Amino acid sequence: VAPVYVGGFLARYDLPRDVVEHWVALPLNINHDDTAVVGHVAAMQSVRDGLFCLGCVTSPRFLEIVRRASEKSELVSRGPVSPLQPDKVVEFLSGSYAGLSLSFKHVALCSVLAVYGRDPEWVTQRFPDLTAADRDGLRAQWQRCGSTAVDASGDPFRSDSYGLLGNYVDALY
Amino acid sequence: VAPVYVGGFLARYDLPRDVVEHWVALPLNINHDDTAVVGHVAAMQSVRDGLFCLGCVTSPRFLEIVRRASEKSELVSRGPVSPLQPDKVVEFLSGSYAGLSLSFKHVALCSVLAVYGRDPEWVTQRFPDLTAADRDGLRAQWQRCGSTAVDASGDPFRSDSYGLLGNYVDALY
Repeated sequence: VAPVYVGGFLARYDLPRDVVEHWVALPLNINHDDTAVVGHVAAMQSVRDGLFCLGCVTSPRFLEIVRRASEKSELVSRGPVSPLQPDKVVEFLSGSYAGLSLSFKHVALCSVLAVYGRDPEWVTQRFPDLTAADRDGLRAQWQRCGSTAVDASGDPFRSDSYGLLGNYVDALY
Repeated sequence: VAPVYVGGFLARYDLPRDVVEHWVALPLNINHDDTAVVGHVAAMQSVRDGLFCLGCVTSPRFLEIVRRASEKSELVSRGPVSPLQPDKVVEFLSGSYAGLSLSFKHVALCSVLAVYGRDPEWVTQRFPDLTAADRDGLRAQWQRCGSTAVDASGDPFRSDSYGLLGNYVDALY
């Protein structure tokens, strides 16, 4: 299935730049729920405004659940969508998990900042601050994924629609 | 299936007592979502502290979805539960839809006050204010449900696990 990319800062500097260090892939899960692994971190770049992260949501099971929940919400602009507008799944994710939360152990899409898209370039271009050199640092990293073994043992997602509901309620609670 | 009862104030007086009036059944839905009708209002009593409502969640489909989402959350005290403790479904509902919201058109279990139980008496006894006369006023009303036709045309719920997730995200959004 086609992945969804996500980007955003895991921390602004205004963790210290030197600490985060100014210059193996962490999995991506839902609200720090290990049973809800949906992808992996593709890149991390320390920039002027902070620590920027970019990940890939690859789980076919998680993505299918999102697609179905999206077809049933007022968060998505219904009616056919034109090729010039972000798709339904992208828009729903932007509404359900608007943030990124670091633990590095892993990164969690947080439901309670994060930009979602079908292309890392487009995603990165959604953040004005990031300079070409920044984008280039991010690109060199995620381009490695094309010849990196991920999801080889299969879909990393170990939950279902029922679990995501519980997970959502738990986080909000 | 065994119903779950819910009670709580729809408004405190400290809507005016005279307005609400100091002295056909409204359906119960999730976050004002007509596709998420899960039961009906069984009674409404104007009391000292305000307008108190008591409803019944009867939908077998909604209840089954809740049961499954409950078996997967940190909101529920896992391990076998003893007969002296509120069951898993009751505890999950108390966490996911902690409030009641009036529209009378209908009442919505709101996710973002409401006490859930398997017995209206127990539920009502969870509110100190309510006096015996109050409880008696509430009882005379819900006792009519035993010979009132409800869910006759079937389960009133028109959604699924995917829809509840959308509904939850929508409300929180």
